[PDB]
Amino acid sequence: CPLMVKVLDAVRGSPAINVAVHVFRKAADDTWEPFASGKTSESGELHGLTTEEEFVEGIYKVEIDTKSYWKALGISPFHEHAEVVFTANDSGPRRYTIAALLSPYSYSTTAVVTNP
Amino acid sequence: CPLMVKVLDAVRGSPAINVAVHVFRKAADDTWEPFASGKTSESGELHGLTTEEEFVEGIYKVEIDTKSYWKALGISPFHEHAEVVFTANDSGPRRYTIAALLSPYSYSTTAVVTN
Amino acid sequence: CPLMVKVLDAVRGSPAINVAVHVFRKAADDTWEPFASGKTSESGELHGLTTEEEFVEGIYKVEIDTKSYWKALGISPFHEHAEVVFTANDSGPRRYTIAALLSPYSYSTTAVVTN
Amino acid sequence: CPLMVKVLDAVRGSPAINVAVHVFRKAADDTWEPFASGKTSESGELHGLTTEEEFVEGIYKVEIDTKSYWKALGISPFHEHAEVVFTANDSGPRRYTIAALLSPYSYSTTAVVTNP
Ligand SMILES: O=S(=O)(O)Oc1cc(O)cc(/C=C/c2ccc(O)cc2)c1
Ligand SMILES: O=S(=O)(O)Oc1cc(O)cc(/C=C/c2ccc(O)cc2)c1
Repeated sequence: CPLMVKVLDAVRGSPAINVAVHVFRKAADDTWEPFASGKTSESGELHGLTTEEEFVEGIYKVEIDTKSYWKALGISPFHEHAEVVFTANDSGPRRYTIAALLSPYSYSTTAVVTNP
Repeated sequence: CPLMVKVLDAVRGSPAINVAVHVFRKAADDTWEPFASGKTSESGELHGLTTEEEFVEGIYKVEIDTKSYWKALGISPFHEHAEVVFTANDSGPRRYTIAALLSPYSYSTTAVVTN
Repeated sequence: CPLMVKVLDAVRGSPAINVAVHVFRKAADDTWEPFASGKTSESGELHGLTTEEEFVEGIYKVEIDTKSYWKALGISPFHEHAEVVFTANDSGPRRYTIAALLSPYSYSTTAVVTN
Repeated sequence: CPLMVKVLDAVRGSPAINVAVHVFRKAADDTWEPFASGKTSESGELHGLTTEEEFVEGIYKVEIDTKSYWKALGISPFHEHAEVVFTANDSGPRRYTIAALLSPYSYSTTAVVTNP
């Protein structure tokens, strides 16, 4: 599992469960091609998005659907989504964890990158 | 001034100076149309992007060119850029400040929406 | 004004208004001596805490009374208060801004140190 | 394990390893009594600080020695340490994860609180 997403809720002090995540990859013609998607589990984690073989070098966008999360909880938030855009695997395969901490009018995202 | 951008540097403990910022508005065909842009000042701020007349309700994207900022400082960063995507609403308060606090592998953004 | 405190609310997307802030200086016996205090203004800021003459090198603690803030808004918070502990140094720039961004179960603090 | 500490480094995009952590508990006479201490592992985690029996109700302070972390890496940071102060177990036993994301002039801390 070379791409994992972890989401926390800063209002409840809990994992952010059932958060939809869509990953895109920049194609040769410079558009955002859909790459993988999923939703966070009861632990606020999303595993199984892709494989080492399919997660080739490229520029990736991880869109975390924060508005859809907050609205399903009946709250009106500020952002449409949190976007995390990065070049991956350009020095060989790595494992990436994208973490996000959510509030209704704010979020903070960090990457943990490890070398198998 | 209905839209301001403030950028801080969490490594140096300073404003983030001369950071390029591009603002886009979502068009009817879901493409991102250029709207306004500039570079942050010595105080890490970018004022004068738009006017109340032009800043109508809709979805906007503020792209902060963090990669160039870190590279100019000789530091290797993670993100291509920081992105802040939000709906402008006339119901709420009138002035939007988008603030971003930058680290090489992490950022933190909030909205301060006031009258 | 060598020391300013700025407090933001990440739930409401606003300055955090009327938040009590207490600043202490570490004494020779390692106790915390009261130094200055106030409440944030309508812009979430607290100015006028000290003077350049009084703000000598040393270790300071800025305590932000976040628990009372959240309770006044009818929200149940995690932390008793937010604490920012740092050394003032004459070598670096002259003006310290301690900023804090508050959520019920989380905060984010940075220092903006300028001339 | 009812009290766990997780620390990340926002400069390196990695766990913050070998970070010293000291936990204190407010005593009846209102001073900070030493309660437990340890240091983060290669995964940036600190387990085994206390037990369910010993982690009674009280006000706790988790001091994360960020200055000692940054200086051991040869960098001069702003804060002395990050302090996380909270009432614990006042509605019965809970499990607490205190997470912190570190930069030289900034940090962000969050709590994840779960009910066994
Ligand atoms: O830089 S200043 O001295 O102007 O002080 C300010 C003024 C201001 O509007 C905002 C801020 C800080 C915002 C901020 C944003 C995200 C975080 O995770 C933490 C803090 C600091
Ligand atoms: O507390 S947990 O059990 O969720 O453990 C984890 C695991 C993990 O990959 C990340 C985190 C915290 C990340 C985090 C991210 C951004 C912030 O501004 C503050 C904290 C916490």
